[PDB]
Amino acid sequence: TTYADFIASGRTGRRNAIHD
Amino acid sequence: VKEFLAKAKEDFLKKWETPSQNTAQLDQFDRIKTLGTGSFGRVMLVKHKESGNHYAMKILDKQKVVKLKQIEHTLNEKRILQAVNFPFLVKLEFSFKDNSNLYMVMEYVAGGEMFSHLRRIGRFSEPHARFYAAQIVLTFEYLHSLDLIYRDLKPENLLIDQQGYIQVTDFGFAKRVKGRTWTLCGTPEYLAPEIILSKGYNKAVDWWALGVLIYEMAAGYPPFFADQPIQIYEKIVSGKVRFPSHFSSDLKDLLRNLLQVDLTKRFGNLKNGVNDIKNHKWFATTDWIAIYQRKVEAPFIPKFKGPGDTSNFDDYEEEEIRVSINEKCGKEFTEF
Ligand SMILES: Nc1ncnc2c1ncn2[C@@H]1O[C@H](COP(=O)(O)OP(=O)(O)O)[C@@H](O)[C@H]1O
Ligand SMILES: [Mg+2]
Ligand SMILES: [Mg+2]
Repeated sequence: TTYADFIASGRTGRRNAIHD
Repeated sequence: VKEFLAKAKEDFLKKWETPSQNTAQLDQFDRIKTLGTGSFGRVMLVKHKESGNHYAMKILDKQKVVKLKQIEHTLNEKRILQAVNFPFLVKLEFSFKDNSNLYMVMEYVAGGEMFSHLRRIGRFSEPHARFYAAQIVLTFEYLHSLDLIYRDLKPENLLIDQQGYIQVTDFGFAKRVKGRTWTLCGTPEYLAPEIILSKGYNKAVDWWALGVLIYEMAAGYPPFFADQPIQIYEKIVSGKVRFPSHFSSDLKDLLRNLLQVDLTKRFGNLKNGVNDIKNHKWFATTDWIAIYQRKVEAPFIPKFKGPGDTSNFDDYEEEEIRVSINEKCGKEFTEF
């Protein structure tokens, strides 16, 4: 399922900004 | 509304032109614990000696700020924060600097980030999501009326207060701008296509970001995700969105109008501005005045045990605050 795919990805924690 | 916003813009302008500086000093606070870390600095829970009140103190290492070329951004953050005043906006109490750091002392929001609750619980019911969404809508209506763009909406930057209401924090990428801007900044999952395509953008990006937030809250995961930011940009640019089975028809309709790649059709950026969103079916049961006044029944109220309780925040590696004997970057941060 999409949820299972999300939980297995490397981006489930606090996400940091991207900058110039 | 136009009656109220008009008065707000006046107080904002006075403070925007003549900002306050050096309203406190380090030795008036007792550092307690870290509440959160960020790409830029750390935020600690502190206790003000004379009053006994708790505050969240954001610490910025000047040298680190310079390395990452965030000088102008840091100056915007401080100048904007000390000028705004809205119910759902974190409040700056004091601000100061010493040889090595820049400090911003805000009101402490003990309810924790929306992020933690969202990930613990899985997802919020539509009525639950709508409650938060409404607050962001009014908040963006205020900010945009002052020519400001937020640019960093996400659950990590939203705090839940003692009454169960939202408090937006982190004005790191906030900017006052009439016309368009070009900085590539924000969080990958929340970036609007205009940004990634480097074409110059406006307020419209905040509305797209609202779409991502609502989607994340209701689904429990963002509309576009992958393991590497580059793979994420590809998804955002294609504009292909898929909704969970449990998503109501009204919610899907709103979302399609906020997650609109064509900024000439995106809700929030049309003739009726913010009204296309307020009048939309999904918000029909929403009493706008009630929420602004905080008279609504909050769906979820975090449990806090007295002042100073940090149980709603994760634990972080404590790091000693260092103050050099020599002044660092004095000219660059003069106005701060
Ligand atoms: N006023 C506040 N009250 C309580 N916690 C806060 C407050 N401001 C920030 N925090 C915590 O600090 C974290 C980082 O603050 P933020 O300004 O977003 O830092 P950065 O810009 O480096 O990301 C937040 O995500 C949150 O957990
Ligand atoms: Mg942040
Ligand atoms: Mg930031």
